[PDB]
Amino acid sequence: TTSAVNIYNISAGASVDLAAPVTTGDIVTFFSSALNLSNNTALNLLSENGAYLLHIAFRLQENVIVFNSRQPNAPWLVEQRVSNVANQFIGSGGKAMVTVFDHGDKYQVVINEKTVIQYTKQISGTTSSLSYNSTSIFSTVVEAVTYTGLA
Amino acid sequence: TTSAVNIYNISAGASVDLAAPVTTGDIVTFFSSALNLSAGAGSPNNTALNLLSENGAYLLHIAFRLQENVIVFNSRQPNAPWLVEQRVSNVANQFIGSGGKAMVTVFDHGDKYQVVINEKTVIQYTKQISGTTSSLSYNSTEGTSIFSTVVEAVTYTGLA
Ligand SMILES: CC(=O)N[C@@H]1[C@@H](O)[C@H](O[C@@H]2O[C@H](CO)[C@H](O)[C@H](O[C@H]3O[C@H](CO)[C@H](O)[C@H](O)[C@H]3NC(C)=O)[C@H]2O[C@@H]2O[C@@H](C)[C@@H](O)[C@@H](O)[C@@H]2O)[C@@H](CO)O[C@@H]1O
Ligand SMILES: CC(=O)N[C@@H]1[C@@H](O)[C@H](O[C@@H]2O[C@H](CO)[C@H](O)[C@H](O[C@H]3O[C@H](CO)[C@H](O)[C@H](O)[C@H]3NC(C)=O)[C@H]2O[C@@H]2O[C@@H](C)[C@@H](O)[C@@H](O)[C@@H]2O)[C@@H](CO)O[C@@H]1O
Repeated sequence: TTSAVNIYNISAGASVDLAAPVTTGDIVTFFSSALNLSNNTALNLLSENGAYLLHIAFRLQENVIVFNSRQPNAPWLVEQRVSNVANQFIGSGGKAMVTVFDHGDKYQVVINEKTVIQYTKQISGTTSSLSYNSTSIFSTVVEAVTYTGLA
Repeated sequence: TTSAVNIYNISAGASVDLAAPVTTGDIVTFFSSALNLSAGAGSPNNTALNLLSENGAYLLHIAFRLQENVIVFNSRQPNAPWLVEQRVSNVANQFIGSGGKAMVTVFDHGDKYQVVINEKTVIQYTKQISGTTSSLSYNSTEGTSIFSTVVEAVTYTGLA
């Protein structure tokens, strides 16, 4: 078994195409060197045809994290919400880590050490690009590390 | 499937006991916020990162030796001789692109440990001792380290 590590720098308002796609069994971690909780910010996993397989939106004024999916050029699907943004980052200390495990029929999302949701997929497929949309809750550049070739 | 993420801060000359053990299919990554490749006075001493079993066996010992200009990979049972070394020459070449920081990732593939420095696979190490990793340690020979004085370790477990 030969696995791979790839590292990407993603600016706010930018996208990257992955050198190795993320599929069942694989992991993506996003690292932020800041945490500004004092504004809506999103991290996205996208398929090769531009579907949003997983959209994670942090909304500080509404005080929720929204999880959703959508096909390209079509309406958003059914939202899942987790309340109280700040309580999901307890113990952070000015930095943060967001990890997504692809478990096949679900995505597991972990903020630092805490599992926040087991999201049942509304669209299936392989992740081939990542994007970061925002004055952000995270640093202007976030680093993404993928671990692929695991299964 | 419920996987887990755990984060540890390891000072030079210290060790941690893991809350979730690392076994086949799992990952450990070490992060350093410095990389000291200097040659003269202030050059680093030999520095190692270790994966240990519950009885203190060294399942994987990774020794960075700047003056000898090798990375040594080995194992050993508690209080016994070291087993057969595997060596990779030219330390600085394994960190090209780093820019003052470094990531070291170990995948446990069951029969082998795969070791990756940043994005580059440096060895597929055939295990000489098998078992579960239950603690990590960081040794700089009580002197100057090649890495930052605190190294962060992240484990990903419950994968398979
Ligand atoms: C209670 C309820 O059902 N509210 C619904 C809103 O939550 C919903 O808002 C949209 O939600 C999407 C996830 O389900 C997604 O977060 C939308 O924003 C993203 O996508 C936009 C394109 O559609 C655009 O690219 C945004 O920039 C991006 N957001 C980020 C942070 O990347 C979100 O729609 C946006 O935000 C809301 C808050 C509102 O201002 C919209 O005008 C804006 O487009 C809407 C569905 O549109 O339905 C319910 O109201
Ligand atoms: C060419 C050849 O075969 N050289 C061999 C040396 O490489 C070997 O040195 C030991 O190698 C070990 C891995 O195979 C390991 O790195 C030893 O150092 C670690 O373990 C020590 C206890 O045995 C002690 O705890 C050290 O602090 C620790 N080092 C680190 C950085 O964690 C290493 O032995 C040490 O270093 C060598 C270079 C020498 O000074 C030894 O006196 C010293 O203990 C030796 C012994 O197996 O055999 C060949 O010479």
